[PDB]
Amino acid sequence: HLTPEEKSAVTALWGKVNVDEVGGEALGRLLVVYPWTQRFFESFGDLSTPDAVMGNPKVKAHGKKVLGAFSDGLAHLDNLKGTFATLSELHCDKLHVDPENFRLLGNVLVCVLAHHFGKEFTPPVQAAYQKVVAGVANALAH
Amino acid sequence: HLTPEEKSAVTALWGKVNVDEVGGEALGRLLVVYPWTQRFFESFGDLSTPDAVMGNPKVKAHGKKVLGAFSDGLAHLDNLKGTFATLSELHCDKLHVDPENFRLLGNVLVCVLAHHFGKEFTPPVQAAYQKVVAGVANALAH
Amino acid sequence: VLSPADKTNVKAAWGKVGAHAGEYGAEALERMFLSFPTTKTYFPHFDLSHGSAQVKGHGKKVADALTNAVAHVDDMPNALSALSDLHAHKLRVDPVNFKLLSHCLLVTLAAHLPAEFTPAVHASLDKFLASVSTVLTSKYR
Amino acid sequence: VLSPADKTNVKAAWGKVGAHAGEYGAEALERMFLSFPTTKTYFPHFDLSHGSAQVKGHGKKVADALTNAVAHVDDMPNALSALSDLHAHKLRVDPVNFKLLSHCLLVTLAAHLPAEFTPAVHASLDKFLASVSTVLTSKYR
Ligand code: HEM
Ligand code: HEM
Ligand code: HEM
Ligand code: HEM
Repeated sequence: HLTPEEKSAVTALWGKVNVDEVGGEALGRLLVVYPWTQRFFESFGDLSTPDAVMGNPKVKAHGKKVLGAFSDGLAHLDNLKGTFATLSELHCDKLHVDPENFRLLGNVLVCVLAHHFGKEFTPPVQAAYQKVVAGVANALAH
Repeated sequence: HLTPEEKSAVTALWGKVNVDEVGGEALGRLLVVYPWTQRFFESFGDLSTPDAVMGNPKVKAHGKKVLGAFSDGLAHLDNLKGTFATLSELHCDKLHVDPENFRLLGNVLVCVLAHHFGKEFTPPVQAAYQKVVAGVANALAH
Repeated sequence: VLSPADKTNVKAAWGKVGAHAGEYGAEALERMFLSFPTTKTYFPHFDLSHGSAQVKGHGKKVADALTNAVAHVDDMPNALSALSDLHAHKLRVDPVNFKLLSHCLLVTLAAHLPAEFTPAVHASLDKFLASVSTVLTSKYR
Repeated sequence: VLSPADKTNVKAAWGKVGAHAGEYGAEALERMFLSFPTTKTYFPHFDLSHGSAQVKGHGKKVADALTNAVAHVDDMPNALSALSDLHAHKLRVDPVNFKLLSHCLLVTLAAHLPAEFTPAVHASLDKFLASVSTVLTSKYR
């Protein structure tokens, strides 16, 4: 559950996110900082350096899709379990991602937004985004 | 979800558990092996040695209550969320136990049953108990 | 284990924190009390409110300890031996809470030092903060 | 950090495992494949069935490595340097899975060695297995 003021502060900041960049930045950071995550993305080519990972065209294009799903989550913030139902099955049945990795990606996203927005990512906006990213991760766990 | 064969194997072994001892053994082992858990039990007196912890009369009496709740869970194994509803609030509102500690206690219980039953705690009976103890821990998390 | 390159990344980024370290420590504590409100039960006699002086002074203690741990990155279990005693024996702080404060420090550094906070530096800072959290919990009974 | 008493507990209990160590290793793998079936995706070309000879021989490799790590408990990062390379660089095994195998080893030892598996020994074995899991993951990129 989020307060009206939280829902508003969340929405106002997301409107200012670059949807072409922020998701690949977040996914590139997960493969650099938590390198066992690269086991799931071995078809994306070379991931053998921070700079290889952050310039991979396949990492950029997949981060777009993940940021899109986070966006779909923010539009449906009172019904996350039903929003992410199909995707939950996709990360469990086909290829099992441990549910602790969803928590790691959401914290990486919070760092990428802090990095972008600076002194506008205030301790209260972070507290609202943490509620959102925990929401998404629990919704995605099977 | 557990198979009929799992439900039966679980029930047959629990019938042979000493309800006066196994719960204090499990709770005593959590305070020895994961000592930050002692922060929640500072009214139970002295906990400053494995032998102090395992002879504390207050640890034995509280392990009886926890084993009783696990027993209530096994009787209602298809409705754990509603069985443990009141207790979930009790471990969150009054005194916040992180939900990862519930996972640690359930694994300690699996070790105590293995220790007691020997070559009767076969790899399949353990797999059924692991499903039960994960059930209880997710039911208890707020 | 910290690489010589991790040690260089950590030393260079924490060098830029400099004389803003007490301020960064207190913002990290404020972020953690706000986002993860269960963490407030370890500080029952503290005024934990915006602009609080008890949190400003604790933020400064935390950041001095990290400045010390960067200076002694090779012998941290020795340099942090008395903190390890306090957190594991006297305070019985649950290890999950060290991950929460580590996150809040990285968020603070990302918001203040955007040009220093590259993916390589992010990975080195995460390793350093996990290694500090390791020593501070490595004790207990 | 392992106490001299942890080192004594670990050395004495693993001493009693003795010539039953390959057998205990294979029971630990069987328990993990049964209870935690996601762990089976690291072994896609193994016959992972009851009484399997591929699992009997792997159980023996795992237990030899622990016998080595008990013998070199002071210099485990050195003794386990090539295992750390294989698990973190080549296999990219997620750290959660090391906790699962550690649990299955402790359950095996509790079921086989009930008089040795006291609360003090339980605590020392948990510390030792977490320290082995630390070295085997301490690498990665
Ligand atoms: C927690 C937030 C995450 C979200 C919102 C998310 C979202 C998505 C979406 C939208 C897709 C594409 C679905 C499709 O077009 O069929 C996808 C695919 C995938 N995700 Fe995630 N994901 C998340 C976390 C993770 C994590 C933590 C991992 C593993 C470390 C992971 C691994 C994958 C993989 C392997 C695919 C398939 C890639 C391919 O072969 O094309 N995801 N995810
Ligand atoms: C996961 C299974 C667990 C179960 C089934 C369980 C069950 C119970 C039950 C039945 C009570 C007594 C309720 C009453 O009579 O009012 C209780 C109380 C309590 N539990 Fe748990 N519990 C569990 C785990 C934990 C864990 C992991 C912790 C902390 C490490 C914990 C800390 C407490 C404390 C502090 C009390 C109150 C003790 C007192 O002051 O008397 N419990 N629990
Ligand atoms: C990088 C991690 C951390 C560092 C470097 C750190 C450092 C310190 C320092 C330097 C002190 C005060 C020592 C003194 O003045 O004698 C302290 C005290 C304390 N810390 Fe931490 N700490 C960390 C994590 C945590 C966490 C995660 C918690 C709990 C959520 C916590 C709770 C406390 C408490 C309750 C005190 C005592 C406060 C007082 O009354 O003065 N610490 N810590
Ligand atoms: C105490 C923990 C562990 C120890 C001591 C250990 C030890 C070993 C050893 C000695 C080898 C074989 C080395 C060789 O023959 O060259 C090995 C290989 C392997 N291990 Fe582990 N391991 C541990 C945990 C794990 C875990 C948690 C997983 C995954 C769930 C895992 C998956 C593998 C795989 C996939 C291989 C390669 C298998 C093959 O094709 O031969 N290990 N491990």
